[PDB]
Amino acid sequence: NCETKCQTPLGAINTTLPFHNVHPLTIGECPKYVKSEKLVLATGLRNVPQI
Amino acid sequence: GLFGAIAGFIEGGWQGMVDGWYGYHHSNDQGSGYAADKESTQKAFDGITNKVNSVIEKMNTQFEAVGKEFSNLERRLENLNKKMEDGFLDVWTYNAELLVLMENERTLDFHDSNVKNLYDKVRMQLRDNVKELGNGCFEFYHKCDDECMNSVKNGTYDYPKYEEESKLNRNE
Amino acid sequence: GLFGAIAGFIEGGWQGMVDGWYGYHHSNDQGSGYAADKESTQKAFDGITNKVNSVIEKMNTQFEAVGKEFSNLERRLENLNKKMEDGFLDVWTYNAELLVLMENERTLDFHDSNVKNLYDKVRMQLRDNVKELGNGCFEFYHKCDDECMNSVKNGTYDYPKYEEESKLNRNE
Amino acid sequence: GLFGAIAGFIEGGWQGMVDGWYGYHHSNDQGSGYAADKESTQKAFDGITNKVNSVIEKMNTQFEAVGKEFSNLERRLENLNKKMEDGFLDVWTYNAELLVLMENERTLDFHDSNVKNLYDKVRMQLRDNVKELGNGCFEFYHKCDDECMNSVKNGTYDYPKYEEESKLNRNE
Amino acid sequence: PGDQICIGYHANNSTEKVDTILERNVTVTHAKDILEKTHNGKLCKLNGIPPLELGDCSIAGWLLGNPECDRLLSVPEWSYIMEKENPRDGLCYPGSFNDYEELKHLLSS
Ligand SMILES: *[C@@H]1O[C@H](CO)[C@@H](O[C@@H]2O[C@H](CO)[C@@H](O)[C@H](O)[C@H]2NC(C)=O)[C@H](O)[C@H]1NC(C)=O
Repeated sequence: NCETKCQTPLGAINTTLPFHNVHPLTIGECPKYVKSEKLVLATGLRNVPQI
Repeated sequence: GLFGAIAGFIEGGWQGMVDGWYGYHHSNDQGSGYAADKESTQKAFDGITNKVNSVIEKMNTQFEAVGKEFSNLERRLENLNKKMEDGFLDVWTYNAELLVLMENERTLDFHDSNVKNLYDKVRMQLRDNVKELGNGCFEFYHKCDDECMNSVKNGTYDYPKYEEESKLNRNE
Repeated sequence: GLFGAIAGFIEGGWQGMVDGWYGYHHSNDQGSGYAADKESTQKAFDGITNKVNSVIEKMNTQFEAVGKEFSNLERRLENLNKKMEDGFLDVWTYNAELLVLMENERTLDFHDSNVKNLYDKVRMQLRDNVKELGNGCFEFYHKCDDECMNSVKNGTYDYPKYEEESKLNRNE
Repeated sequence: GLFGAIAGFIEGGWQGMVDGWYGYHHSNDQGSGYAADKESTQKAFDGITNKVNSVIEKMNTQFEAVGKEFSNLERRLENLNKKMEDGFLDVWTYNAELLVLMENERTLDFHDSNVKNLYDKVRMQLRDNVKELGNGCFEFYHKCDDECMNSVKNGTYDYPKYEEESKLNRNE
Repeated sequence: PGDQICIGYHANNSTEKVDTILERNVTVTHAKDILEKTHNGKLCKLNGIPPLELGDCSIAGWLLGNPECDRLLSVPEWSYIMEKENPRDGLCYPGSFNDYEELKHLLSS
């Protein structure tokens, strides 16, 4: 009884993120598929513990 | 880092500044506390947002693979379809992971440059009226109170005005 | 910038130097005027030309799509042809736009490094015989006339020779 | 270079240090010789190995083309197969050559940053107890023997202890 | 005795970790995850319009009116078609279907 804007054979997707590792074959307005495990964008700087 | 500010002399960072990314705190007998730079932080923030909006939107168009079925006398065509779609997935995956890695490293060193540059910007201002401690802090050859601390911040600390008091005040 | 020279202390640039990209102008009672560095400018120019010839020729080979027609029972094959050619156009388009962006940024910061480095190169030469104004200009603790200005340019200003006049000349 | 250390002031390098990538040699009446930095060299080595293992393994998956035969009524399909496989070879070839070029340049400038940073790290330590010769060498306003030379190396040369001898010792 | 002014940057409790070419797992103040790893494990309608489930029937079995495909005799509009890998009910009388795949692709539209 669920509804979605993006569907894959394994399940549906609700996401604002412009990518997924889930399944190559999709139907809808969907984020782009890749084979990556992790995709992580550095925004801030390195963490140096205050010493 | 690459510009040597972070895990260089500054050696660590201050949990006590929530005001933005980088900045100062001072010891005035008048008063002491953490205040962070408006202009530099603003600039860096803008640049970063531009970097993420630049990447995430550099795949707007990008390969999307939908469906297909072939007979058992179509085997070559099937294998070709597979090799192509797989090939492109591989390609865009590489493109993505790599771009992320680069933009990451470049981002961190970017922050470094920001810091070191802010520092050098202060130094080239106050230079001979103060001792550089080498720890990323400036010890005074006179008193800059706070209004004038904030004049250091705003970028004009009025050098020659405070020149003499420190000129004799130093040596010893 | 990234090395802090441009829109850093130098704060702007001189329409009065057409001689090349970066350089100096001096105040000698003897004379004053704009003359720009031969070696640095030469180097940067060479590096840049190498960068553009390196990019434009990094697509020499690159995907070119010509023609095709399919029957209405060929629909899958047609769609596959379309998805492939489109896919590659997308790929090379991305590759191009991105490479341009990077090489651009890297080019600008490159110029920065050139400038800041030239400066530091002068400073480490003349250092204690002059005051750094912090604006990207060197005030003299003695007179360097012009021959010797051009000796600053050529890279040997003969420090110890001019050492003493400034050694006593400074302080005050 | 980009950070101006190499083919900048340092002007060349020492065949007499096999101990690692960069470091020092000193003149003590006590003794003189080449010893290279443990921590910096270690760091750079690690970073580099991470870069090569990062590239060579960023093609682990990557396009591999095997075989095919078509009839003479299959000519379009053949041409499509050819254009695709060729297309991908071109793509991965570009990706490889380019990545190598970038990572190369970035590697060299990386070494530069390492050097210049090590230098600035020394300077911000010993600063007013010594004259910078501008050649990338530090002349002494006192004697640091060797234990304390190695204290310079280990990062604490104990400034105030040696402050006074040089404080009066300098001038002249 | 004196007056002084330091310079420095931010820091927090963040364990958030990124990578780079030069440096492996590295902890930073802030980061964005650009990858979506999760799904609700369900098959759903698509913008209010539900898919057509072929159940145990193939496309052939459906269009041809295989008796085992019954509820499919009349069906409303669909957002997409759910068919199994190796559906049970296709051609009950053995046979062949010409240009089957071209037809299914036609159905994709
Ligand atoms: C898709 O995700 C959004 C965001 O999580 C869901 O919309 C939210 O629904 C919850 C619960 O009703 C509300 O508290 C939020 O205010 C909603 N946010 C937004 C932006 O709409 C939505 O339910 C999800 N779609 C489905 C059907 O699962």
